[PDB]
Amino acid sequence: GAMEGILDFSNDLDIALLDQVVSTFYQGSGVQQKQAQEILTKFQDNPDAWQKADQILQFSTNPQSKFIALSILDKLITRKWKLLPNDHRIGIRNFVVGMIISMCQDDEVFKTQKNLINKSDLTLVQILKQEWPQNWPEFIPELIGSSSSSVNVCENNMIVLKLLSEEVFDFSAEQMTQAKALHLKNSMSKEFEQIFKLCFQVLEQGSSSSLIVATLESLLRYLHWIPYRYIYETNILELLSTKFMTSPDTRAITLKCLTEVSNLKIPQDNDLIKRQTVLFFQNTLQQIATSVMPVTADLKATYANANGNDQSFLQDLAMFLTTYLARNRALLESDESLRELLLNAHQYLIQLSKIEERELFKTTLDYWHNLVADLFYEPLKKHIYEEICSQLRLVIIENMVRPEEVLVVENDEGEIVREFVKESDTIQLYKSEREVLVYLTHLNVIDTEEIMISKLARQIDGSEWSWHNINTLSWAIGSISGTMSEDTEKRFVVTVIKDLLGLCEQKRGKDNKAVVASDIMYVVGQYPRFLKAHWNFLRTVILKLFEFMHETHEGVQDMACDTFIKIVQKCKYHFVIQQPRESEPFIQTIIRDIQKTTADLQPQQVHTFYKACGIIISEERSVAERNRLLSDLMQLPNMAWDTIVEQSTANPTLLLDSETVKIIANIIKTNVAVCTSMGADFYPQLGHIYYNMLQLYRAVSSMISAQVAAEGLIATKTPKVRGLRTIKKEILKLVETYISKARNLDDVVKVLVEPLLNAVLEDYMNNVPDARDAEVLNCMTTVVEKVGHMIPQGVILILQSVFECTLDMINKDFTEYPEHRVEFYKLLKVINEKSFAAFLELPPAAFKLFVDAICWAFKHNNRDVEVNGLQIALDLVKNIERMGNVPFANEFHKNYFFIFVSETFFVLTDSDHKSGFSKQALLLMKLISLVYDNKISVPLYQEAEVPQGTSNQVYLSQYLANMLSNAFPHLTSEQIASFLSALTKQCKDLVVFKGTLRDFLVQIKEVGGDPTDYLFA
Amino acid sequence: EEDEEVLYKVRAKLFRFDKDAKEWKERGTGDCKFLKNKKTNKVRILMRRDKTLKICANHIIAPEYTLKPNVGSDRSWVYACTADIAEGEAEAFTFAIRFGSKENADKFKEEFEKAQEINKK
Amino acid sequence: QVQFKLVLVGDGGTGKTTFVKRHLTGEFEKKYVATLGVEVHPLVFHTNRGPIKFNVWDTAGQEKFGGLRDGYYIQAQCAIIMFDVTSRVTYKNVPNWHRDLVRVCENIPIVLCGNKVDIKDRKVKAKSIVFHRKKNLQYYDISAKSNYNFEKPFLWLARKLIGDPNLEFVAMPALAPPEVVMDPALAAQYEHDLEVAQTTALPDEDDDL
Ligand SMILES: *[C@H](CC(=O)O)[C@H](C)[C@@H](O)/C=C/C(=C\[C@H](C)C/C=C/C(C)=C/[C@@H](C)C(=O)[C@@H](C)[C@H](O)[C@@H](C)C/C(C)=C/C(=O)O)CC
Ligand SMILES: Nc1nc2c(ncn2[C@@H]2O[C@H](COP(=O)(O)OP(=O)(O)NP(=O)(O)O)[C@@H](O)[C@H]2O)c(=O)[nH]1
Ligand SMILES: [Cl-]
Ligand SMILES: [Cl-]
Ligand SMILES: [Cl-]
Ligand SMILES: [Cl-]
Ligand SMILES: [Mg+2]
Repeated sequence: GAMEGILDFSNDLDIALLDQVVSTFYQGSGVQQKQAQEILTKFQDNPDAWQKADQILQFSTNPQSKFIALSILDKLITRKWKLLPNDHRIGIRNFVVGMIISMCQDDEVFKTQKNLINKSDLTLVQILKQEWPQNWPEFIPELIGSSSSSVNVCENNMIVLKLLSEEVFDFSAEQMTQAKALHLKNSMSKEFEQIFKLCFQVLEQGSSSSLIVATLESLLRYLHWIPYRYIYETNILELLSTKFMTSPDTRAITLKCLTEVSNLKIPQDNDLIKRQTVLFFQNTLQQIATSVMPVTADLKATYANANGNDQSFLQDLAMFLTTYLARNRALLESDESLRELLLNAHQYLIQLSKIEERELFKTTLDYWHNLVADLFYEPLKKHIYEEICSQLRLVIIENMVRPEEVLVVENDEGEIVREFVKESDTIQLYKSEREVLVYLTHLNVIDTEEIMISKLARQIDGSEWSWHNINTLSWAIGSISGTMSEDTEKRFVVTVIKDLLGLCEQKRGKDNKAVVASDIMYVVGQYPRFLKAHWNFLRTVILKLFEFMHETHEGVQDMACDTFIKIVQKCKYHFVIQQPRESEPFIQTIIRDIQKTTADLQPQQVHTFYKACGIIISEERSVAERNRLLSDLMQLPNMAWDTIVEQSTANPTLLLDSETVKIIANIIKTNVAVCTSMGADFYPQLGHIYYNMLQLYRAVSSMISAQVAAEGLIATKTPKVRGLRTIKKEILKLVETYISKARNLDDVVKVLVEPLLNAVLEDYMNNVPDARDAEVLNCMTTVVEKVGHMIPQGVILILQSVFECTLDMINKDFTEYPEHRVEFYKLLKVINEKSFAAFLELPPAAFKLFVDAICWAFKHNNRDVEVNGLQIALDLVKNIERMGNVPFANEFHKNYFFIFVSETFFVLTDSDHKSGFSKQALLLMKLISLVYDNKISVPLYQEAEVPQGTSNQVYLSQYLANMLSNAFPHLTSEQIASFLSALTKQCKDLVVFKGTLRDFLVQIKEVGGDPTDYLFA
Repeated sequence: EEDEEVLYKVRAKLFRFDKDAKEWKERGTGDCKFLKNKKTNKVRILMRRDKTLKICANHIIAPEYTLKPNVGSDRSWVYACTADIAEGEAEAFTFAIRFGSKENADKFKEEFEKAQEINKK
Repeated sequence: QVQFKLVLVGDGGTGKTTFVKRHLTGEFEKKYVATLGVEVHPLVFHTNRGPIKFNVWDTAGQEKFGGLRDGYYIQAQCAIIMFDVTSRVTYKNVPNWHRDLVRVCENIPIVLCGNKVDIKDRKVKAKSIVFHRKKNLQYYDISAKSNYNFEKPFLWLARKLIGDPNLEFVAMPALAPPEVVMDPALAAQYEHDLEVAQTTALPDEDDDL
């Protein structure tokens, strides 16, 4: 209402009203705040709004108002600066400088308005990016002079130089042209001598000042780029590593500077520099020990307490120590006078590694890995660190995270339960811990064993018993598999198991039993080498796992199945052969009793179990025996199947039964499971069910269609219809799985393909959109991938059946039918790669849709689609080029060459497709190079459009200049011309070409971009 | 909740029907508990979100309520609730509650109806 | 009351608004409706140290919908930086968001969040995620969809702002609910309203639950 008034500019700006609106937005709530927000955004966005900027800065009694005023200028400076008349530029500079000077002189404003002053500085720095130093040569000298006049101004200058260094060196790559970035870096470089001088003097004439802190803040930025001599040839390392370490308000920033120093480009063979690098570390460690905490201090406890800035400091210390040592520890390793330092630093790291903070722990673990990996290889180094490593072994063993395989966890009520979900975020952490622990074991296998065995004893006797302690220990024991000799491993593992069993014998109740079960399972699963040598033991282990498959505790049960397959993946050979003193291969035993064993399992566990059997059976290389085993394995699912097939054939109604649908689905899934592990070997079992299975696919398809007709689209949501579709989907999955692994491609084509296409294509094409399975598309991709070359008429059939109907599902927006969308483009891609002829056969109208489809894919933000769209495009171009000077190639170029060029430019230049930049650039380069290399045999221009002689090169430039000129009317002709010259010349050098593109993207975001920037080389 | 007996507990996911939009929206995942007040003998549904422990359902299992099936699910019930106080002020919702299994859905219904009888007395 | 300004920043489509909504109402918004400038929401948590109120300033990640941009950060007392682990560019831009944030808010606790870990094809590897170390940001893998670690950013921030590392979320007491009888009049409409509900399919019928 009243609020909106400020948007009317024909009226003079009521500043008071502005402040009300601003305060409403910042301190208000609900509807009022919301309306103010919209208002303020509109005000800000108004392109004249900057003209009100001085008025606001002068008269507002509200800092957020002026902040917003500054955001308005910032927008103007960064985007429209060079469009402004010269006097508005002078005037803007002047009132920005003046406001800064003015705010720095009044100590109250200086003290309590930091946000507004920081904004002002940043705004100033934006002006410097535009105007400095070419149109503002004296700014650095005058900043240096002004500094000595006032403590407030001097400090604020440090803020300004920090911001400038940031904008020039840290954040220029994305935001400036290559030429302008170089100009500014060069400019800063040429005058840094004097900048440093000021920085050093200030640092020498103060101890614990906001000015000192500010100066050091700026120094942290400079260290990213300054020459090393400024650091090593002045007294600055001494000051940083002593004086600035002692006061806590300077200590934080100094330690970060010192970390950065530990990364300077530094001569390798200079003994004096080496000494300086030792000295600052030595100084720094000394200040820690005497000013902060001794090496013995409980950092775990300190961090946990979280006083003041303790967490941050400890974090920054870890970062300093790990950084320095990773680069420099060798400087400390040979000289005995430096041994204590080296070990003390590492002792701090040991204490740091005890802290309970996962992210911090990963930082130190990275360091430990760097250390141990080096000690594993570098001669004569490991003995130095023997005591550190010994402590580290303890730390890692006591902080082992739960492996992904250990499926039981303790809930908030002290109960051992199955996990609700995967601990997805501890996967990389476990791998990291294992890696380090594995190296430590190699480094001293006696120490590692003694530690684990003795920890185990303190579990047995009760002294240290607890779920946590037994767990972390068990996990560690399992994680070192492969580090010991078979012999040591033998004894080791024997002891561990005896002890874990004895331990289980002692404990009672379901929770205890679950825990010890999970730990035993994890350990045995981790030592296949042992299992392979101990048949009796192995057999007994598997039988116990089978017992667990009847467990009422679900976590244990589930873990038993996973453990079973994990063991089988490694030891299958010992299940397929007949072992001494055994009357049959164990696989025979497993199969004979399969109904009993899996009786209490959930269906997917049953499938896993069948998958494991498949692994074993595939070990049998005698074809007769293997097929017989496969037959025996599939006895139950095949007998269920046979009976079902009779019923379906008799009448389609019985399939209607929900129970029957579930039975069928589980039969197919079982087949999928076994096919997954047996691959090529699965063929005879596939052949048993195949014809009836495709018949069933049809019958079930009719049911779905009938249900939709009778109940509406909503039928697709029903349990019944989802169950019927599951059948279809599993059938598709089974065929896909087999075909993806098939070794006899002739049989695929001669036996499998024709009935499959006949069964699936028309059904897909002739269903309503919501009833079409995306899996059909996925199945067809594999079919084309594997036998595409052998079935040209088949590929044509696939296109005909799925192309236009699928495109029409996905071409109204970017979101609907996400699965179809993804699978559609994967199918198009493989077809384009393997059976391009199929696209040649398309009627010209359908070929146009194909080109539309490809460009449509470009415009997706979805990476799965976008990436494929760009690849198809590149591949297509290649396919065309390959045809040579023939009419189809010529027509293609005449029709589509410029469509591809402009579409590629569109997604390059719209800021909404940044993820695809690389592949976009590759495509654009290919397209341009086709013309540059005269690889297009016909004029790209229609006659009389241009003179007859005219080259495609000239015409391409002309088309592009015109395109860009209309699409970006704020560019000058010379910018466009210069851009195109550069781009076309660089069409053979992808890295340069890409840089020229990025420069263009910078320039289109502002006015008055320098055309000579495209000359950068 | 110290003045209450836990009759039934089951892990669940609760939806509320947005009518203006034509969609179900999740309200919470967690333990759905049936709680009998030791003083009044009244039986309520109380359900809290995992981790934040925020109340996502709090209402008497009124004798008038009827658990109806949802068209999409064999493991869910839908019913109209006239006075849920989870958010604060007493408020009417159309609720849907889905379970890990059909067994759980069937068990819930049974217990719900037993509770309704207790609530009648 | 004990309330804190929280600013939530990061690239478009990273899951910022969905994340907040999840906490606000429990719902999972499947649709992507770009935030226009900023959306301010009150969010209360119950803790063993009493209630803590966040005023969550859920900002626009798309440049073209950016509105006041860094103007939103003024006097923020904490922040969450969001990226999408299935989109590398979103991680690449993390330093940019951080930069603009800390220029305005010099000393606040900040959580870095890698969202959408529910999605199988992860692009930003766990090992790659190190930007937070030198900047003293807390990091969590999260999913607004699966609720993986969804409470962690707020729990950590609450600990840091209240200054108590042993702070926990606690169960709010649950008032006796009323004894209401459905009134004669609306009983007719309740049948219509219920009907629409029964015949509208519940979402994600394939989830565990
Ligand atoms: C609790 C039991 C209890 O209530 O006390 C636990 C959780 C158990 O239920 C779980 C046990 C599991 C596996 C066991 C390790 C399987 C048993 C194997 C076994 C007894 C094998 C025999 C044949 C041996 O070889 C025995 C005699 C031998 O001493 C073994 C243990 C050591 C070896 C191999 C010595 C050698 O020299 O070869 C859950 C999977
Ligand atoms: N798979 C998955 N999708 C998610 C997750 N979180 C959000 N999304 C989805 O990602 C899309 C974008 O979410 P939204 O919250 O709008 O993102 P935003 O960061 O607020 N975008 P903007 O900055 O433009 O306002 C939505 O479709 C949403 O459903 C997640 O954890 N997993
Ligand atoms: Cl301000
Ligand atoms: Cl020098
Ligand atoms: Cl083997
Ligand atoms: Cl010009
Ligand atoms: Mg949003």
